[PDB]
Amino acid sequence: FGAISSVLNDILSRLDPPEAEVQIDRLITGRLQSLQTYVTQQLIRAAEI
Amino acid sequence: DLCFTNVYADSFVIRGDEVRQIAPGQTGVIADYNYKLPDDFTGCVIAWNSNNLDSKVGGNYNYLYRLFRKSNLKPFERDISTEIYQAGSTPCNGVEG
Amino acid sequence: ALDPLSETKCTLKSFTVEKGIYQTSNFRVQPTESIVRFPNITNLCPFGEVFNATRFASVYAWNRKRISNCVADYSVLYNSASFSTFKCYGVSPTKLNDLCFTNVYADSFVIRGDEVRQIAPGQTGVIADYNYKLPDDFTGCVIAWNSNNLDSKVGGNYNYLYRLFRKSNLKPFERDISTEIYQAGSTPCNGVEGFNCYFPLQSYGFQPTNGVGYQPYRVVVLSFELLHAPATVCGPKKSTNLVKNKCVNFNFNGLTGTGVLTESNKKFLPFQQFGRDIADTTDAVRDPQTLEILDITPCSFGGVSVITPGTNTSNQVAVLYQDVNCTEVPV
Amino acid sequence: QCVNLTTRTQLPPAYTNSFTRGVYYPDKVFRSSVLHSTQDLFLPFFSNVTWFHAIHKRFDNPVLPFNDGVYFASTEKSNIIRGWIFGTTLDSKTQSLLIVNNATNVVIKVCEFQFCNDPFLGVYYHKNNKSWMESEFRVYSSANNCTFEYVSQPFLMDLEGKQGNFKNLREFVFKNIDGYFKIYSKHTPINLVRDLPQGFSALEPLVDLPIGINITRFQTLLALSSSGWTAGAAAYYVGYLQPRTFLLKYNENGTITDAVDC
Repeated sequence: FGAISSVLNDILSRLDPPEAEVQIDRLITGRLQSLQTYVTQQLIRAAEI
Repeated sequence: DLCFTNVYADSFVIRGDEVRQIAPGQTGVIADYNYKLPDDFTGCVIAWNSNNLDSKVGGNYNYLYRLFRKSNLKPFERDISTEIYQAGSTPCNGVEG
Repeated sequence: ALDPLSETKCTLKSFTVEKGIYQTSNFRVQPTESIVRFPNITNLCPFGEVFNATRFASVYAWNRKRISNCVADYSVLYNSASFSTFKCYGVSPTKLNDLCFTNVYADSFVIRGDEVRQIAPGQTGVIADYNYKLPDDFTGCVIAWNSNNLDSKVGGNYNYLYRLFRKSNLKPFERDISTEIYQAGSTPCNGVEGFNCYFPLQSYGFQPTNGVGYQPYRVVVLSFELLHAPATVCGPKKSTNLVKNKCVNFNFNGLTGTGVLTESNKKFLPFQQFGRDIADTTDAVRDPQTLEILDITPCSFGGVSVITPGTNTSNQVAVLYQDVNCTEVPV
Repeated sequence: QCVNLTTRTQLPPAYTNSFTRGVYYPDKVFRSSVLHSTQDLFLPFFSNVTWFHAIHKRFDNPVLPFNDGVYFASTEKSNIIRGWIFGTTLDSKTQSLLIVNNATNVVIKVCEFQFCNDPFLGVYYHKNNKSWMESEFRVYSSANNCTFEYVSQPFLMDLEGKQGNFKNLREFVFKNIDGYFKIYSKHTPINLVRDLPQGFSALEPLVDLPIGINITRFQTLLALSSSGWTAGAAAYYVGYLQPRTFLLKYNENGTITDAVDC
């Protein structure tokens, strides 16, 4: 998602708590958006069923 | 234009070259051994040289700083302990070794 | 957190909860211990050939030797108090056993006892500007020990000698092998001997009967460099003992995580180290020391279903653990 | 000492179609029965490779550029290719690398040399004891500065053998990224006359080495008095790599069985 790496641990194991929260913010933004897209898809097909 | 519960004025004197480590989240011996600021900080930092005030040609050797520690210190923690630090794996007793 | 009924009350934000079933409190087996693994990586760097060598050369001919492609154990030299000094300049000395380099250079020589302070960077003096100079932001460490009982004779070993006359100050890591008879005066000079025309190499009085400051001291300089090339000697990859069949947290060759370890029979190719999933999660690790297939599984999890009647009726509640054979209930 | 052998038959170079060649393992992740897409440098299928050979009248050791890794295949008998040259400028202006797969050792180094115009090795032909002894080692003129050398266990390999069908299909591909040199290899017992075959096979990683230098051009080494000679029959092919995207099929046993060019 434009952050440094896809492992939470590697961001934690290499960067600083004054720094890493920007990367973590990017991670949770991207993953949260994907999850909300998923629940939209499933709920629409549920209406179809 | 703002109002506060109370204020803290924390005062000391340091070497000039280390002044950059005063920001929260910084590292280094000053930032990690004797003074540590938490990262939720809301205040100001202020520095000026006192070169004409205290700095004497003979040497102002009452200005000590803590150069060794077993561990890092908490934010707004102050250490005064003069127990001897051991660096090597050899344990030590008494005063010097 | 007093009972699951209070957990349901606290997550539905009410004090009465009507009759039904609710989904709360996903739990996990809570991993219990640490483990780190690294290969049987015993191929060490020759510290004994540069420290416990029988003879060093003099300060005008300082020995330079490069170490690469091995394992460096700085600790056995760091904890030894047998050395006169260890002045490291670019690195905090405890970080040496956790940070590492791409090259090693070692300069071993023997100097005078009182001349050990000119080895500091940027300084002046006979040695610091006439024999060997360090740069102003030098990266490395200077290690000294007295060897008065090793290579000093009562007759005076004059084969150890220093540079006293030199035309210009040296750049760092330069060697002046020339024995040209220096013209310290403005008069022209030739031959083997002349007026105000001194031989540049002047002798030490290394005898064991001299006092402190006038004894031979073996001094070595480490001039490693950082973060510019692929690392070639590192060394400190400490591993602890192997555990299995419990939820732990692990470090295998820099790969850190948490989970449970199981014997597997997957056929790894000999160069292959990892084995991943259809959607790319690491669950197959070859043990670095002895090559064996380890299935990695994250230890169990599952939501908690709470069955309650009406709180108006009763407060007696029941708990469903879903998708879990209740052989390990308590955590 | 190094002289220029000139007595040959003059011929133009040839092309061959690389049908499905030049695949390998780009990583160490194990999969079993998995279709996975990856994007990396490969040889695209059905391209043209340059075809060279040494016969009897042909003794061809040109200088060729090394960019993005190159693909080197050889159909050979009695192991005529022995060495490999690498460098930016190959003449002590930039540090340069050498491989020799010697009859005794394997000699591996990066140093600062001045290689000759035509470096080669010369093994004598049936010098009254029915054993081909190697005698000529004409590679460099000097060895000025060195940074890495390596020599392994000595071993034994033949210097004699005459077959009409080349038995050794040695595939190699060389890459250098960020100072790490990756050599992927394959040996195959082959029964073919003068062609490169049809088939699919990946290449295992053989050598990964962190040097950290720049390479522009290369050259190999061929085996053979100083005028007049007899070189064993061998053939080889040279190809280039491009950024592409592929699909990989892993079987139950964990091996690449097929790939698909995108």
